[PDB]
Amino acid sequence: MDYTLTMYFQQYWRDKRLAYSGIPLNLTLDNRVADQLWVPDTYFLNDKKSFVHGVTVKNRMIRLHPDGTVLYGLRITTTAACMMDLRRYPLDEQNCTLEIESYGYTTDDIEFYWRGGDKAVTGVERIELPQFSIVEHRLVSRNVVFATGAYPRLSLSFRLKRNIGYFILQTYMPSILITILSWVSFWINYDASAARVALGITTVLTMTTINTHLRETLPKIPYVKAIDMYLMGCFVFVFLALLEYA
Amino acid sequence: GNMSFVKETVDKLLKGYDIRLRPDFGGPPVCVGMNIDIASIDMVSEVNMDYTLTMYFQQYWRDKRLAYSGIPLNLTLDNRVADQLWVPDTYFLNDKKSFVHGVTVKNRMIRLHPDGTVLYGLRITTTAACMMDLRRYPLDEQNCTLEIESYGYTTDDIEFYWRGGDKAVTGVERIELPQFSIVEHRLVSRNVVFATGAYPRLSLSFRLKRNIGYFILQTYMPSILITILSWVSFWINYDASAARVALGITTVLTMTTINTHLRETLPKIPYVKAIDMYLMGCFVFVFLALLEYAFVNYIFFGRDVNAIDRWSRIVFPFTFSLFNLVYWLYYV
Amino acid sequence: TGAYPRLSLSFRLKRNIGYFILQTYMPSILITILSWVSFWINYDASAARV
Amino acid sequence: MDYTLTMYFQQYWRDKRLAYSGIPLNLTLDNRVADQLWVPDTYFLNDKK
Amino acid sequence: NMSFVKETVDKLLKGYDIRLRPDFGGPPVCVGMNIDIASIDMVSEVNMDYTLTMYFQQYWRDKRLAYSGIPLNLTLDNRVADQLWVPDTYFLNDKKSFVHGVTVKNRMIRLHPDGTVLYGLRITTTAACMMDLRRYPLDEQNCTLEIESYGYTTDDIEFYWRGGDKAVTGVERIELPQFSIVEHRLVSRNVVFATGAYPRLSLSFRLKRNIGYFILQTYMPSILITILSWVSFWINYDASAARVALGITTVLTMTTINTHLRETLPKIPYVKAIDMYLMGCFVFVFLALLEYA
Amino acid sequence: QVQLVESGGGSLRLSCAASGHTFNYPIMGWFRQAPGKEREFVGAISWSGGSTSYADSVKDRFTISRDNAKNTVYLEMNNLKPEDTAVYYCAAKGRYSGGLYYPTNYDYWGQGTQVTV
Amino acid sequence: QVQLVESGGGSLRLSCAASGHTFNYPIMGWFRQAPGKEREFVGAISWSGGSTSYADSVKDRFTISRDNAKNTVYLEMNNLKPEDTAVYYCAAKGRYSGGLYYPTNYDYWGQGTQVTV
Amino acid sequence: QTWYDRRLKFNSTIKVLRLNSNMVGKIWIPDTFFRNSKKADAHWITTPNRMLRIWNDGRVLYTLRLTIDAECQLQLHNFPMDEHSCPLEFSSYGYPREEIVYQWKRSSVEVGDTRSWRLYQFSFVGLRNTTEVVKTTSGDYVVMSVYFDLSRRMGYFTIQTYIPCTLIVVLSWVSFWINKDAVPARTSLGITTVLTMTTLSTIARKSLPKVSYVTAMDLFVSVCFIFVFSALVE
Ligand SMILES: *[C@@H]1O[C@H](CO)[C@@H](O[C@@H]2O[C@H](CO)[C@@H](O[C@@H]3O[C@H](CO[C@H]4O[C@H](CO[C@H]5O[C@H](CO)[C@@H](O)[C@H](O)[C@@H]5O)[C@@H](O)[C@H](O[C@H]5O[C@H](CO)[C@@H](O)[C@H](O)[C@@H]5O)[C@@H]4O)[C@@H](O)[C@H](O[C@H]4O[C@H](CO)[C@@H](O)[C@H](O)[C@@H]4O)[C@@H]3O)[C@H](O)[C@H]2NC(C)=O)[C@H](O)[C@H]1NC(C)=O
Ligand SMILES: *[C@@H]1O[C@H](CO)[C@@H](O[C@@H]2O[C@H](CO)[C@@H](O[C@@H]3O[C@H](CO[C@H]4O[C@H](CO)[C@@H](O)[C@H](O[C@H]5O[C@H](CO)[C@@H](O)[C@H](O)[C@@H]5O)[C@@H]4O)[C@@H](O)[C@H](O[C@H]4O[C@H](CO)[C@@H](O)[C@H](O)[C@@H]4O)[C@@H]3O)[C@H](O)[C@H]2NC(C)=O)[C@H](O)[C@H]1NC(C)=O
Ligand SMILES: *[C@@H]1O[C@H](CO)[C@@H](O[C@@H]2O[C@H](CO)[C@@H](O[C@@H]3O[C@H](CO[C@H]4O[C@H](CO)[C@@H](O)[C@H](O)[C@@H]4O)[C@@H](O)[C@H](O[C@H]4O[C@H](CO)[C@@H](O)[C@H](O)[C@@H]4O)[C@@H]3O)[C@H](O)[C@H]2NC(C)=O)[C@H](O)[C@H]1NC(C)=O
Ligand SMILES: CCCCCCCC/C=C/CCCCCCCC(=O)O[C@H](COC(=O)CCCCCCCCCCCCCCC)COP(=O)(O)OC[C@@H](O)CO
Ligand SMILES: *[C@@H]1O[C@H](CO)[C@@H](O[C@@H]2O[C@H](CO)[C@@H](O[C@@H]3O[C@H](CO)[C@@H](O)[C@H](O)[C@@H]3O)[C@H](O)[C@H]2NC(C)=O)[C@H](O)[C@H]1NC(C)=O
Ligand SMILES: *[C@@H]1O[C@H](CO)[C@@H](O[C@@H]2O[C@H](CO)[C@@H](O[C@@H]3O[C@H](CO)[C@@H](O)[C@H](O)[C@@H]3O)[C@H](O)[C@H]2NC(C)=O)[C@H](O)[C@H]1NC(C)=O
Ligand SMILES: *[C@@H]1O[C@H](CO)[C@@H](O[C@@H]2O[C@H](CO)[C@@H](O[C@@H]3O[C@H](CO)[C@@H](O)[C@H](O)[C@@H]3O)[C@H](O)[C@H]2NC(C)=O)[C@H](O)[C@H]1NC(C)=O
Ligand SMILES: *[C@@H]1O[C@H](CO)[C@@H](O[C@@H]2O[C@H](CO)[C@@H](O[C@@H]3O[C@H](CO)[C@@H](O)[C@H](O)[C@@H]3O)[C@H](O)[C@H]2NC(C)=O)[C@H](O)[C@H]1NC(C)=O
Ligand SMILES: *[C@@H]1O[C@H](CO)[C@@H](O)[C@H](O)[C@H]1NC(C)=O
Ligand SMILES: CCCCCC
Repeated sequence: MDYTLTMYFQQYWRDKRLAYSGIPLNLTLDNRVADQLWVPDTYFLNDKKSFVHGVTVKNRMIRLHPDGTVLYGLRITTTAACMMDLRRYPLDEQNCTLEIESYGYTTDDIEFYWRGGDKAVTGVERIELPQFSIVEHRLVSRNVVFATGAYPRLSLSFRLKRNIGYFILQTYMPSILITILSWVSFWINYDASAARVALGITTVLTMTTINTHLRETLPKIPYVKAIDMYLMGCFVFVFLALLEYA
Repeated sequence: GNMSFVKETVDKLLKGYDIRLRPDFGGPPVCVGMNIDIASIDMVSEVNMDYTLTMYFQQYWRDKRLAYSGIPLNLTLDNRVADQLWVPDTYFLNDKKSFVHGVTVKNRMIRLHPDGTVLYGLRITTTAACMMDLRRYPLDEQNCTLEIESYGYTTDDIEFYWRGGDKAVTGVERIELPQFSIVEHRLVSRNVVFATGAYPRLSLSFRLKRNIGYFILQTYMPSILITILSWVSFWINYDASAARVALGITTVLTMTTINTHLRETLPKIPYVKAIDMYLMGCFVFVFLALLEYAFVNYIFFGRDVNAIDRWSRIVFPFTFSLFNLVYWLYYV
Repeated sequence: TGAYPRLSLSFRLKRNIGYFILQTYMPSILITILSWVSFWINYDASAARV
Repeated sequence: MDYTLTMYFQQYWRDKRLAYSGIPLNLTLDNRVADQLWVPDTYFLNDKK
Repeated sequence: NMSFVKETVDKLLKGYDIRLRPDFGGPPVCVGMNIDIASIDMVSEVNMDYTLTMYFQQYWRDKRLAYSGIPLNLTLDNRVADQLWVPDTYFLNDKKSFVHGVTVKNRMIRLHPDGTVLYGLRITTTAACMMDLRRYPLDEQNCTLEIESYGYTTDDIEFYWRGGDKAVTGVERIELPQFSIVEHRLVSRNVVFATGAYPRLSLSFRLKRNIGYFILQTYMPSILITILSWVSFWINYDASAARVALGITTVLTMTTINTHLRETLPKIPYVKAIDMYLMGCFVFVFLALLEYA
Repeated sequence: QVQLVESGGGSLRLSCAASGHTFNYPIMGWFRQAPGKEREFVGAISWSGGSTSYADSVKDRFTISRDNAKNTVYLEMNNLKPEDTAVYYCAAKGRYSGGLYYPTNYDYWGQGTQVTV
Repeated sequence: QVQLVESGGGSLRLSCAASGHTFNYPIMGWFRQAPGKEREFVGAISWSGGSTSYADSVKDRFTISRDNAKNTVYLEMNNLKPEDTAVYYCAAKGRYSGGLYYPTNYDYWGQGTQVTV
Repeated sequence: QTWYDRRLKFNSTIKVLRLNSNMVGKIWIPDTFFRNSKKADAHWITTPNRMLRIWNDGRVLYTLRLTIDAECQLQLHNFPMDEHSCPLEFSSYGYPREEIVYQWKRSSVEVGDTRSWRLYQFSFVGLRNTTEVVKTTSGDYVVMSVYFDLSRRMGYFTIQTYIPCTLIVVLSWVSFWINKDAVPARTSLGITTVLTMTTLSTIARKSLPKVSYVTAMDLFVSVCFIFVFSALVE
């Protein structure tokens, strides 16, 4: 129930203490200077495990500007939880979000916004992954509330539509062709009990094995799903085919 | 808020601060209140017999050394200040591997108050051991626990309590376990006696009830279907030797395959489960079907077939229904 | 390099047998019953007993 | 061919350099003080991790 | 006297430049090396590498750490290694490696009156081994560990095996389930480039694979399925169902145990001895079924 | 996007039925509001329904249950009191909102069925 | 919760029968209280394997065994002495309690069987 | 990486100085990082596997040993007869093109004995280096790329999928020489062959990611399944 994601995460904030004059160019300092500066305590709420890359050095950016603006950049690979509604699986459409929040500071101290408006997040259109397609992405800004106080939040959400091409050529079509082959028992003569019963039991065993190969990569969920219903229907069809000769 | 007076105040809070000494060293014990905000329970593994838990862990105590006058508002300092302060040596007794999240920074909160009060928050993911009783599996109900304790200090030096009592732990409704549902949760506080002394302890307990729908869809239904497929052999005429033995051999092979697939995904416990009892019942039922055909074949040619066949047909569904009814009433 | 001090803590572990009784022995015995039930089946049933 | 073991490992020794008068009770110091003290180089011979 | 030693150690460590090797302008420093093999606890053909735990000892001589009068060798806390110069030895063919760190960093520094420094580490390293699985499971692999200097030429450092052939010990301690150490060898070379000549040491093992497990795993069931194919001939020509079912069941079984084979092996590009045997027995059962047909 | 419709309004049993993307809003919650004062938390129920939370002043008097499939939440109210007269709302909350007791964390609201006793 | 009843009070064989949630309280222990003297630890038995621990006084004279079928613990007494005249209790301990010799770590207690021989 | 730093000029008869790892953290070094690296590591035993040399003119050479897991998107349409050109990109993280520029030294990418490499499923054909400028939010950066050409080897899939498919298809053809009256035998042959084709299809396709298009092996297995099904319906 998780998605891994690599990203360049950039934050901009004005700081009067770091304002300089007389130098007409923006200063790109060594990344370790971030240890000597205040940086926001941003974190990802739905994170399960993440890190900042560290080869050849810590993939970190610090850039000052004459007015006082500080640009702080990181390269982060993060695994984020994404609860999935596998009821219409594999014809399902999932909504996976990344929630960004300040750990320590309330809205009285810190405020978040998407720089660049709706074009804040880039590179989504260039993403390609086999099992899914990114239909849409959205950016939201909120102020959540806890007992301690009110905190800013940003949310980057994606909608993923599963590509139904793998299951057509692994699950649906083998089960279908097994069903038509099970129908062959009707055309065979009635007195050939061995052949007809053999065909029936083999088709039923085939359906059970194809059911068993499924649901291993899937979670341990209680409710039934579309592919389960299809396989149960095909199983009922072959079972009735055997009961017909019985 | 000229921002230099704040720096002076925070500086003279430090500069005479010994992190090696607890508040009121030699005095009465420090009372540390604790509260938890559960974010999620990601996993509950029967093979590893543990569960993964993510939480916000807030400790709350008083240090007179960190008392300041003047500034009438609470100081929300940077998390790095936690390196220059004494914090309780709290730890989770039954944890197997745990860490504090560290992106973009160390997810830590330090909040000072003018009367020396300190609020210290962490974001912790921890795997915790939870011994499970699988005797009534999958109709089982497990008790898992998180045990918080002071590693170094005894009750003479530190004391733990829940802030807000039963309201200390929140976020229990946030848990979304597909296989389980949290029936109840409890908070306990006690003192545990060791050779070195008596130590404080807090315990957060959960009761998890397992959902049966997946095992109905996975285990029971194929077993019942294969048993019915075994019953189908009785309607076939006695002379069809190949047809009637084929059903028996495939039924028993499928039942054994189900047994292996079912038992190769759980710990190697030495006792029998409920699922094992049901599975062996179904196995002996298909076994009796095959032996019924064999006995008929022995009786007729090679030694009434119609009478015994009809008796088997009327009695096998009845006996299996009675067995299922007895089993399900026993385990529910 | 020299002589060094050592401590040793040893445990003797005895394995439980119920799981292997339910996993290996009983399936083998039952399939052996499947093997012997061929005898009560009669001759000319080549497709069956084979 | 291994087993995982969790334990509390306690070591007792004497260092005359760490003898103090005055304070007539045990000093339960913070865990970070150990970096400023000599400790035995104890290790587990047959450990893999 | 005790205090004599106490300020003698501080006298030694004082004025010591960690940044410069012994005999900076002089001849190259000679570094002898010993390895005490604790165990080889894994040899994976899938990843094609083996994990090795060892005590790696390096002996050299530094004039700056010379003391006189004190008649015994001083064993110091391992943290002193942070202040002393040490060679930049590394393993060329390692993939992942670490120094064990419980209860403390398993490291040893020992000084001698003349100035000899003994430096010991406890290292677990996953070294890559190229395995020729052409005669598998009757193969015999040669797995090596290469020891190099990162940034010193032969004009600045020299490697040798301290004690010659007896430099490496503990080979008898190796106990692999499916392997047997037949022989080990030590080699010393100087890899020559236009930039310069660099030292090299190599510790090689020949590992012979045990055959009984594979005799009980693949060959025995294959012969048994072949006999199942054979017994078809005693069955009647009239019994079409029995003969055809027996033959095709043997064929399916041979394919299935073929599938179970290579389950935990790399997807190699060439045929093996086991593959030759399995295809041969498949051919035998196939001609049995075709003969009945 | 979920639309919530309430009903109801001895013992009184209110019911709130949702329609839409209910999976993205696992938490459902009953709130109460009387004239002259802001809406206040009454109770909350999760997606599975096994975990429930109640306000301090409604312990053991009101009870919440969740009927899935039907996609409804029921609030049964025993031993009513004069202060219980108010408009009752049902609202849905997202997976990552935080804080059951604060109405600002709830995105979608009900109609506000009146109750008078 | 667990209910303990001990009976069968020089070859005494005391027997403590346990009922209830025995899984949550694996370790079982026998304690002794002499007339007008502090409770003292006699012995302790583990869960599912009967790993046993003893006091120094009663080593190689008293033995403890576990049944795990009737859910009973048997304390067999040999080489009796006049000082072994006391009330004997059986008590259960949680998984994470720490220490075998301390009565306060034990949650549930038996009534106590008197022994005068 | 080699670069000139006039601040490190030193005048002496010594023409080069080797600095320990302590001063690697005391001077300026580039912040070079690998753009397409999912996970990269530096080696640490016995000492940190790195080197830093400084010349009297001011030149600085900084060498590092790295293990990098670089992503390579694969167009697996002609699988198992597919060639790929997998990249390895790197650039400065912080400094734009106006501040740092990378150049390929003459004879930059050395490759040792290719026989010692850990590849066993693919074969290394060649490599090619390129340089370019990439525009991002923070500025324009010089990106340096090394492409490695790889070609998959056919032995495993030829042994394990193609030959079994052909032999089971021949098993299917064996049914035609059986008598017409042997109904159970021929029915068993056909049904068993289609089960074998399904099993072969599954175990052939489980050696790939879950891509949503057909491959050469899938096509071959489909045609074999069509042949055996045609025999059965015949
Ligand atoms: C994938 O799943 C996720 C999760 O389910 C799903 O996320 C939801 O997406 C919708 C958008 O499609 C989000 O809803 C939007 O929220 C906007 C923010 O509203 C809140 O904040 C308002 C404060 O205004 C300021 O907000 C920020 C700073 O904090 C900044 O933009 C500005 O400074 C701004 O001034 C606040 O007013 C608002 O108030 C709520 O409560 C009041 C009553 O108290 C009520 O009157 C409001 O209507 C509202 O309910 C709220 O707290 C919001 O602006 C936006 O508004 C839409 O509608 C208005 C008209 O009503 C339009 O003018 C506007 O353009 C928007 O269309 C909208 O409500 C929702 O929050 C997400 N879910 C969660 C849990 O966060 C994704 O969409 C899913 N799909 C994909 C593929 O992404
Ligand atoms: C999950 O599974 C775990 C496994 O055990 C369950 O754990 C147990 O939960 C129960 C709660 O139902 C815990 O019992 C509570 O324990 C506290 C501890 O208080 C202690 O401190 C007191 C001083 O403050 C001290 O006096 C106590 O000692 C008295 O009692 C003992 C035993 O009777 C006696 O020997 C002493 O001499 C003292 O007389 C003790 O050291 C206790 O205070 C609680 O008391 C409440 O309940 C009692 C009985 O109704 C009542 O009389 C009290 O007034 C009070 O209302 C209560 O007993 C138990 O400790 C937990 N087990 C462990 C090992 O910690 C957990 O409940 C399960 N959870 C779920 C959700 O399923
Ligand atoms: C596992 O696989 C590896 C790789 O094949 C084997 O490694 C080779 O092992 C042999 C020894 O068995 C090595 O050969 C020996 O190298 C010595 C070093 O030579 C130095 O001097 C020569 C001459 O100037 C230089 O070319 C060389 O670079 C070195 O500087 C030689 O001294 C040995 O000489 C042999 O012949 C003379 C007489 O001519 C004899 O006196 C010697 O005793 C000896 O027999 C010899 O040539 C070879 O270098 C290794 N190759 C590599 C790549 O390291 C492992 O042996 C093998 N392991 C096992 C256990 O099988
Ligand atoms: C002599 C006989 C000659 C016969 C030769 C037959 C020739 C066989 C080729 C057919 C067409 C191939 C090209 C077109 C189909 C394949 C390409 C494809 O992607 O099709 C998908 C669905 O259909 C598909 O998966 C595949 C559809 C075509 C399947 C045709 C089956 C062939 C016979 C099967 C045998 C049964 C046994 C096989 C199983 C063991 C589309 O969905 P989707 O939006 O997610 O993608 C969007 C994107 O972003 C991700 O792919
Ligand atoms: C130092 O850094 C700052 C911040 O990036 C640089 O300022 C930015 O420069 C760009 C390019 O000149 C500006 O973009 C252009 O602005 C106009 C007017 O708004 C707009 O119409 C164009 O489409 C384009 O966006 C950008 O506005 C400007 N930033 C701000 C806040 O004004 C600056 O050039 C850098 N200076 C040096 C010497 O490196
Ligand atoms: C600084 O931190 C302190 C400590 O958290 C804050 O005081 C806490 O503030 C809240 C809000 O005013 C107090 O709650 C109030 O309690 C009364 C009585 O129960 C209740 O009627 C109110 O509705 C409200 O909930 C809380 O008691 C107080 N904590 C104490 C006194 O220990 C303080 O507000 C923060 N800010 C400043 C500027 O000090
Ligand atoms: C500071 O720590 C030391 C180390 O634990 C404490 O010392 C030890 O004190 C206890 C009790 O005073 C001694 O217990 C003894 O019990 C046995 C068995 O009943 C009895 O036979 C002895 O006669 C004695 O009473 C223990 O032997 C002793 N061990 C030492 C000193 O090595 C000390 O009490 C602590 N200081 C304070 C102020 O608490
Ligand atoms: C301090 O360090 C020195 C140097 O390692 C230790 O002495 C070395 O000690 C060994 C063992 O006594 C000596 O070995 C013997 O070698 C002779 C000559 O080969 C041989 O005939 C004997 O049978 C025995 O094997 C070795 O010569 C000696 N020197 C060197 C350079 O290794 C010494 O034991 C350590 N401790 C003290 C207190 O000095
Ligand atoms: C703020 O306080 C500092 C304390 O040192 C003082 O030096 C400074 O003048 C003050 N400035 C203002 C504006 O109050
Ligand atoms: C699950 C129901 C299947 C019905 C097929 C006719």
